[PDB]
Amino acid sequence: NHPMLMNLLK
Amino acid sequence: KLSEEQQHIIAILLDAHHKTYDPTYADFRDFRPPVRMPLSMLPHLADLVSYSIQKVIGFAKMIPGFRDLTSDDQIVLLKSSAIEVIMLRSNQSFTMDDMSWDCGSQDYKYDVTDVSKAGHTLELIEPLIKFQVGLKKLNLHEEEHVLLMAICIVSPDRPGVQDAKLVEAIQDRLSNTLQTYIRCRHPPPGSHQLYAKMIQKLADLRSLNEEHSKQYRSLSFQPENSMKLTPLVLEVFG
Ligand SMILES: CCC(O)(CC)CS[C@@H](C)C1=CC[C@H]2/C(=C/C=C3C[C@@H](O)C(OCCO)[C@H](O)C3)CCC[C@]12C
Repeated sequence: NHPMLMNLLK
Repeated sequence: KLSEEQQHIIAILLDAHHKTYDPTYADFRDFRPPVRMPLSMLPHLADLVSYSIQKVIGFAKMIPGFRDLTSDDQIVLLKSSAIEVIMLRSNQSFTMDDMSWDCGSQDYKYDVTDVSKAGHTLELIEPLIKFQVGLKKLNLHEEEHVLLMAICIVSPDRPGVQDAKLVEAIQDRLSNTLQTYIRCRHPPPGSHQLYAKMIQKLADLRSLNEEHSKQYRSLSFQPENSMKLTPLVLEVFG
């Protein structure tokens, strides 16, 4: 459940 | 003797670092203003850290092999290492001239009292300064600096790690790259036990991470303070 961190890792 | 691959890795990490660390600190102007008058430095440092988390993530994505990890593992390694890598990368702005992080201007030059005004106690600050001093003392080549940050991020013992076996292989490759670099590129006496001393710094970071987490929870405990942070900081630091 880490929206922002995941988005930045894409 | 440092293969073609190991030299490639170092080249990737140096460029990765150059693309995520702006020594002019020009972006600091976007942060909420620093207030040096309780917790007057929290808004400014919170933004600094949030910005820094974004940079550490960009660096990490470029670490050879990091992309082969699962999304969940990538997330786990960044959450647990973020504060550590920020503390590590900050050594570049830290100056022993007065034991402070000098970021271009007086406004953006932070010392023990500023960290104190962010909600932290000496129990973290002192060993943090101690850390900066010991790391600075190593006089690392930039090649060693970026390799150490990458090794920090790709640690298999991080809580929550899944494919621990995969994380290890990635890190070992970076370790062997560092060990060999020191041997073939770092002349004595500076190279004396350099690898071992660098690994000891990662141990120091684990300790710093642990204490930072405790004080972060005390701070983020009260909504009034947790309110002054950023959404990225709240997501990453729990
Ligand atoms: C605000 C409360 C809070 O705990 C965080 C929730 C943090 S305070 C404290 C523990 C701490 C962690 C590392 C410390 C610091 C690091 C500073 C730098 C400056 C520059 O090198 C940046 O490089 C810029 C080029 O990319 C780094 O990235 C970041 C000094 C002041 C206190 C900081 C911000």
